[PDB]
Amino acid sequence: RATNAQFDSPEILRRLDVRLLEVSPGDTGWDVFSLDYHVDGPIATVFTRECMSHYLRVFNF
Amino acid sequence: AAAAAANLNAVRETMDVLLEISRILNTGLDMETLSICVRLCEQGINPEALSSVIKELRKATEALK
Amino acid sequence: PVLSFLYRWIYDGELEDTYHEFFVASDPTVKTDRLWHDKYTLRKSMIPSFMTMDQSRKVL
Amino acid sequence: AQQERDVRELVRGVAGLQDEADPNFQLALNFAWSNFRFHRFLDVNSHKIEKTIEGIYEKFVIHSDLSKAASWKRLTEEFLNADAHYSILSLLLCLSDSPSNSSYVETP
Repeated sequence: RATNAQFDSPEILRRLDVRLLEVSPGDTGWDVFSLDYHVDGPIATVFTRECMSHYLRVFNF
Repeated sequence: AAAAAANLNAVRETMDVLLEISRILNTGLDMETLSICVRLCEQGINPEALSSVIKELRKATEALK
Repeated sequence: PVLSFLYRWIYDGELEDTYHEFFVASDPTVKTDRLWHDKYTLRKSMIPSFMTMDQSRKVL
Repeated sequence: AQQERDVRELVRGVAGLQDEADPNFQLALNFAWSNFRFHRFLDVNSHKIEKTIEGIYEKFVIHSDLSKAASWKRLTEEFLNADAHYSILSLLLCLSDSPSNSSYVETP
């Protein structure tokens, strides 16, 4: 709401949300952070879950 | 016995599989320690009770090092 | 009969034969979202001679 | 019988005390038995453990060590032939993470 990110339709803004990974006993926030785009429409047919790992890896880098 | 030897061979196989599993789960144990743990949960004991012990005992040997 | 099955596959878009006479092999499962990729499979024995492989893929 | 022997050996080895007349050994042994005779513990559910093994395998493929991930799934699949399995497994899980190796001396 503070920055320029808000300017888009509420559905795709809702579909972006934070996400955790497998936690460690020796945990920190820099160990575990991710963004999750939610696919619940028919659009899962065009984007599969193995390509989501790629976005995660590039975002991690 | 002969089948008891091949059984013992398979127990060496299982403790090596568990050694791979320990080394990429990157624990403080060596082979002989996890053998003792295998004895402990072969007779039936809590892993959540053993883990707190191993976790303070490894911290109670850096306390007087 | 063949051509009526063909127009059962263009103006209906659904395979309904209880016998194997058509070049499409419909699956009983109707999946969740992997439906589109996998439910329809080319039967390569009920390809007739007046229809090449290209035509069958295209109409499928 | 042999449980008490195993407890004494584990505390002697891991705590690195090779004297049984050390009072620190005795206090740690009393600590250990008081911990064992106490129970507040969530008795483990095997289904959660299976999901955890899957999640570790997923974290392996996310961080792109495919040989480690595939060997890990293959080893766990071979291991679960024929309860004691899950006990041992969850112990190994609980004891440490936050780092990962890459499996030297592997051709089988």
